[PDB]
Amino acid sequence: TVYTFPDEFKLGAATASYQIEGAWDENGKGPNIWDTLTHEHPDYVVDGATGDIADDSYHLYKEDVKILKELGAQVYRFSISWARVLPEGHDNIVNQDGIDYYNNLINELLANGIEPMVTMYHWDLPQALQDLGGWPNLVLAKYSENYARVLFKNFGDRVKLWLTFNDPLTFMDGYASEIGMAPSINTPGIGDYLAAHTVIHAHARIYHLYDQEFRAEQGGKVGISLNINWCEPATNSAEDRASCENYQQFNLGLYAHPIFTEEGDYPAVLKDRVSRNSADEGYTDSRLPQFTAEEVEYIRGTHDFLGINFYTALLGKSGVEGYEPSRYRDSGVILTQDAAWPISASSWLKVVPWGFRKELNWIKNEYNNPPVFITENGFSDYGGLNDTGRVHYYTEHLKEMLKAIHEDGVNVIGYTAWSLMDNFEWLRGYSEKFGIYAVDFEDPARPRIPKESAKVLAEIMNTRKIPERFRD
Ligand SMILES: O=S(=O)(O)CCN1CCN(CCO[C@@H]2O[C@H](CO)[C@@H](O)[C@H](O)[C@H]2O)CC1
Ligand SMILES: [Cl-]
Ligand SMILES: [Cl-]
Ligand code: NA
Repeated sequence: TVYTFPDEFKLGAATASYQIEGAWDENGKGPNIWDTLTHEHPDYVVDGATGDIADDSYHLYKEDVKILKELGAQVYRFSISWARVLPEGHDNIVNQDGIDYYNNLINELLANGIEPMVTMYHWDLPQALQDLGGWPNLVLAKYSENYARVLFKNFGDRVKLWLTFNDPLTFMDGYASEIGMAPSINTPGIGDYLAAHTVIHAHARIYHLYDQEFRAEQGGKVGISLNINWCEPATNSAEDRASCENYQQFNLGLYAHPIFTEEGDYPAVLKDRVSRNSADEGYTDSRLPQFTAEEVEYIRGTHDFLGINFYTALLGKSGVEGYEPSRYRDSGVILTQDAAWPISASSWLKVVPWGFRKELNWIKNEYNNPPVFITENGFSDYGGLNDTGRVHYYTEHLKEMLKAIHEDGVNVIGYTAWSLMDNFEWLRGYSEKFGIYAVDFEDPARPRIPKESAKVLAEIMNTRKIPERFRD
């Protein structure tokens, strides 16, 4: 039983637009912040790589559907490129080529028995909106609503699973470094919090929009995808446990407390620690933006499920480190990783499968067991089809998730592997491989070929169980 998926549980795979599509300026698509980063700052990216072509999924979407069908995916999670649909960011111009493209992909999926799950925003802001300041400028919340309306109107008759945002914990960091994630602006501890504030407002507007203009007719569900690492106390002390709670609140709670609790608002520890630190440094005003009571009420409850992106764990101990000002310094935890944990091809990613079960329990207890859809989980290597490390990563994480479901009563409702295929891995270029399908980036045809992990995941999806040879 503990090795069998619930009957209604949805299994599949996931991608993101800039990581896979290419066709960066084709047929009316406008420029986004990742076009800008990779064109103007190739020094920020391994190999000076760009997403100009990537997997060429703009042209090769039918091949993506073919491999999803081979895999036996029930669901495909992909994102929509804002600037492909609204090239100027604002809703004055709708690019028919972009509408057609996503319709073509959606229709192909459905014709092959695969359900579309659509992320509206996976990091590719139109440059015209970044030029207003991007996420730190609250005007983007209404622009986001208008973008979502175009998506619901054009696609919502066939799409019933939506994510407003993917991982704003990461994308807010594009406002906390001059050399990092797009748009690579150095306002740590100030602009990243403003970005988070706008994203939360935007998410809430999009959910209310769905309620008001689309839900009765379309009958779908709207969530948000949040990334969170497990944070294990470095020792069993109460002080180290406090530091790990700080970590959860400063990383997951920053977004989930306003939306998924009955109280709403930011977590108290977030408000209080930033208030105190801001005062001690001489600011008249806290660096953390505030919600009014009316805004708290508007934002809380804006969810039909919680999307979780899970990859790894950290150790946390009591203390403070990092630069002043910064979210890490404000968070009041000293973070490390254990040298004993198996490694990947990504410095930040260690294999800690039991951390997945711990995190799912933390979420269950904090948010009153919301329906959780695992929107990303996966592993990097540098290449190869006999990807034993990735196979082990998937079988262990799936076993831990099944224990969370069956032993711990966590309401996990679906799981999409990150990623369907090797793709443009942001600042790492093509150097880190996360796919279950390999892609030859030197071959203009970009063939997709199954790794061992794709074969094992197909076996899992077909049998609806963990095969005996991978059981404890
Ligand atoms: O710049 S660094 O400080 O050294 C490392 C930045 N983090 C940001 C958070 N990512 C995890 C969640 O982010 C996911 O990660 C996947 C694998 O990286 C991506 O392909 C997905 O698009 C993304 O949603 C991990 C890398
Ligand atoms: Cl101890
Ligand atoms: Cl066997
Ligand atoms: Na339209």
